[PDB]
Order: sequence, then C-alpha cells, then structure tokens
Amino acid sequence: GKEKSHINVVVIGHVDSGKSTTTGHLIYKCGGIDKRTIEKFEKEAAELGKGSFKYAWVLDKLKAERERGITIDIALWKFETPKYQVTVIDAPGHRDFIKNMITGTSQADCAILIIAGGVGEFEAGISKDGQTREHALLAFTLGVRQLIVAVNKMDSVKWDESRFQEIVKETSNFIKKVGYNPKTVPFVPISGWNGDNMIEATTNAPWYKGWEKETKAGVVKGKTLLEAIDAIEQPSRPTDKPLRLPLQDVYKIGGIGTVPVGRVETGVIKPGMVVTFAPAGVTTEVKSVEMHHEQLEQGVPGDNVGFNVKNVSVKEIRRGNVCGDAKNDPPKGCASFNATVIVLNHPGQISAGYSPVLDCHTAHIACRFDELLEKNDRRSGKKLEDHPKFLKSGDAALVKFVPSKPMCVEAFSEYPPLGRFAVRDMRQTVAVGVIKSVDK
Amino acid sequence: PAAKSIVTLDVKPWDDETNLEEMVANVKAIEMEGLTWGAHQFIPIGFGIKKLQINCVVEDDKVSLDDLQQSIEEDEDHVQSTDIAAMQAL
Ligand SMILES: Nc1nc2c(ncn2[C@@H]2O[C@H](COP(=O)(O)OP(=O)(O)O)[C@@H](O)[C@H]2O)c(=O)[nH]1
Repeated sequence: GKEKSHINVVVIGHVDSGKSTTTGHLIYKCGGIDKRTIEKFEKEAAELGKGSFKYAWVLDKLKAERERGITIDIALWKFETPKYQVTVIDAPGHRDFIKNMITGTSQADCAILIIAGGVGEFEAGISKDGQTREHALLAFTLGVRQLIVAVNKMDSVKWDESRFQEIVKETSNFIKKVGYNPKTVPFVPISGWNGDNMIEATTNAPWYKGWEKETKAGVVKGKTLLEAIDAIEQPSRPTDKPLRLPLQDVYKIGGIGTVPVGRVETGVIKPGMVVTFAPAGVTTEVKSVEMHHEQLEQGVPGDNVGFNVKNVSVKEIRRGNVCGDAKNDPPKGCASFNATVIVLNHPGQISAGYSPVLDCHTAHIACRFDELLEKNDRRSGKKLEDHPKFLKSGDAALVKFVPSKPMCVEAFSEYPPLGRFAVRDMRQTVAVGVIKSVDK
Repeated sequence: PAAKSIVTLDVKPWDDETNLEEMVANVKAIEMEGLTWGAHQFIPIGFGIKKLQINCVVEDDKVSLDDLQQSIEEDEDHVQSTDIAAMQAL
C-alpha cells in the first residue's frame, strides 16, 4: 500500500455502549490481529446457514476464544487507515488501568467516545460518577485535545433523526463540562453491529448528511467513523527535542558490561553520544544501541532499546533513572517540583503532609504534599483561592511536592512523558498531576 | 458474565544466563481466582537478553494487576521486574 504515520487512540464508553464491538470491528476489517482464530470462525460460520455471516458473529467467537487463553497475538492492537497506522486501546474497565493510562507507553492523540443511542442506556452512560466520564476527564487533563463521538446502536432507535439530535446536544453538554469544545467534535452515527457508517456510508438514514468539525484551517466533513479517524490531525513528534530515556531495567553482560534498557520518550539515542544518568549524575559514552534483533544506528522516540556503556557499575544507576544528553539540557534531580493535581472520586480528603507514592514514568517514589499552593478552576486555570486547607474529589489545585528519594521529573510543557504522574493510595489512583515547575 | 480484561506482561530477567523456562513456569504456577494464563513467548531485547512476554485474562473485580506483578516479582532468582506491555477490554 503506502507509508503511514503513527497515532494512538483510546476508546472509552459505558459498559454497554458497544465499544468493544465497534473497536473489534475496525481491527478486524482494517488490521491483522489473531487472523488465525478469525479464519477458523469464518469457515465454521458455514454452519449457521449457507455461508453468509455477520462480522459481529466472528468477533463474538474470537472473544470467547481469548477467554480460553489459546489465542496467539498479544494485547497490542493496531489497524490502518488511508493515512494512519493506528495503535488503539479499547479502554479497559479494570481499575489498575488508570495508572497505566497516565504512566504507560504511548499517550493517545485522540479519544473516541462511544455512546449508546438507547433511551435508558444513554442517561446511564453519562452519569457524573461513571467510569466513562473519568476516562474522558483523564484524557483531557493529560492533554488529549482531539475527540470523536460515536452514537452507536442507532439501529435500536430506528435511526430517528430527532433522537440523534437530542443525543448530540446532551453529549455536547457532557463533554463541554469536561473541557472539550463540541464544535471541534465529529458526531458520527453508527452501528457497530450492522456496520453502518463504520467503513461505508449508511443507507438507513436519508436525513444524515454526514459529520463535520471546525479546525484551525477550516471545516472538515465526512460520513464514516473510519473517515473521522483518518481526519485526526497529525501530532508533533519530539524528535528534535533533548534526549530523555527513563530506565526500565539494568543489566550486566559478560564481555559487554552494563546495559540499561528503556524507552526513548523524546530526543534520539545514538552511539558516540555522551549521556548522563539522573539523578545520579553518571556520564559515559554510548558504545552502541540495540532493539529487538538488530542494531540500530539510532533510536527514535517510542523505541524500547538497550544500550551499552563502560566505567559505570550496575549499582550506580537503577530503574526510574533518567538518561539524556550530557551536552544538551541534561537530566537532573530536583529538590522539589510544583504540579497541578486533579483529585478523583475517592473516600478521603487530602491535606498538607500527605505523602503517597507517585508513579512518574519509570519512577515509583513517595512524595510529600508539602504545600497546597492554591485551588484553581480546572478548565480555565483561574485561581479561586490561596493556600486552601484541603482538597476533595473533583478539586483542581497547585501543589508543591518534595520527593523522599532522589528523583528526576520534567515540566509537562517541555517533556510530556515525564511531567504527568499518578498518585497511588487506597488500592487505587486517587489523583493525577501535571508538572508545572521544577526546582533543579 | 463478569467484566474482564486481557493483559500482556513483560517479565525481565537478571541477565543472559537466567533460566527462561524456569521463569515462565513459576509465573504460570501462580493461581488466582479469575485469572487465566494464555500464550507466551521469549522476545529478544538486545545483547542476547530475552524477556518473558505472557498473556492472561483477568476478572476486574477479582484479580489485582498490582498484586499480581508483586507476586511474580517474588521470584528474586529469576525476575528483575515486571511491566504491562499492553491491555484491552473484553
Ligand atoms: N442494537 C445494537 N446492539 C449493538 C450494536 N453494537 C453492539 N450491540 C450490542 O450491545 C451490547 C454491548 O456491546 P459491547 O461491545 O459488549 O459493549 P462494551 O462492553 O461497552 O464494549 C452487546 O450485546 C452487543 O451485541 C449496535 O450497533 N446495535
């Protein structure tokens, strides 16, 4: 076919919005995951009748197959579009996914909100205490500025235009409250099960003239959900930015030496460079770089590579440490750092002195809520008060943190992968923060 | 039916000598209600070092991924650390 650029997408929605079917359908018809199991059920479908079969049927069997645990391919799902190589995530309901959506690999460039057109279903999906809103809120706070809304199950409502319109208005209010601007959001009416407006235009709604959205250069329109994905705007890759490679592991290979491993969040790693390991301050040359099978002449953002260095004991550098260019804004530890915290729903109240564990990139350290600088209006950033005495669910505030152990972090504005963290406590994520200033 | 999630974990060894067959065996020996181990491979990551990449399906309200990662990691002799390679809904 043709060359394509990479983009990440996370699909969120209520437990019955039909997002697993919608997502499954795309990967199926636009990708190649577990094709073997697929080819097994497409041939088996000959039983159902004379051979015909609904894609959803095969998808259904594939799900039961995975539950048995006999499928090959892993959880990393991809699919292409007339322009994009997409790594998608069907947002899990599991609570431990929250941290992973903040400290995990590859932050989404766009989130697709799947909504059920059903009467009672819709209301239940947009609850203020539902998981759907939480995923939306997190996506927003973490900077996912692009969004797509898909009103699914339009078949169950006989494709009535009026019902579609009301859905759009209520959904626009809902996302507006999160912080999204509806005028930039394509509202696509589809049917994950029948395939309407998924990859091809539907024929069950003459009234439907297609979706549309305002952008910095004008208004973009379309008919299908695939088109909406393909319309996602190209994100800015931090290739030219300074090197930042949080360490995941460290090895000691005979005849080789010390070989740390990790992901290049920003910048480029090449052999011949002189790096530094923060917050230790270890400086050495990059002998070489490997990833998977080969050698690489260089590792770009997104690569999980291993590199070798000499004159550096494996007992000097460890997991959570940051690697970077010694001669280009190099990595350093901090005495403290100020961040914007968003308290999520949870049984509690935070106050100065609170010292939970914070997961920042590969770092796992307990930090102290030294000072509650100010409470702020989440969406605008405007200050509501100075030195509040405590924070509760829903609150947004500027907090000054103090790491208990040597730690290295960045201002979200400069190094996104190292300026967002998760606050662990009460067997869950009680808060998400964004670094605004660091005292290096 | 209960809500589930399929997860793929990255289990790293200590070096290029760590018995890889032993690591996965110890991992699979871990029994939890609502947990189902699946496929797994040994993937090279550089310098002859291979990591463990195994899948599993879990019941949200029953299995804790955090506790699971802690349990695996108790195998000091083989496991250096663990990471979530990726995860989806079911
Ligand atoms: N009428 C109708 N039902 C659908 C459609 N897509 C999915 N469903 C059904 O809605 C239910 C929920 O879908 P599912 O993918 O499990 O939702 P999720 O758990 O939120 O991802 C299932 O029983 C599906 O068969 C659709 O377009 N129309």
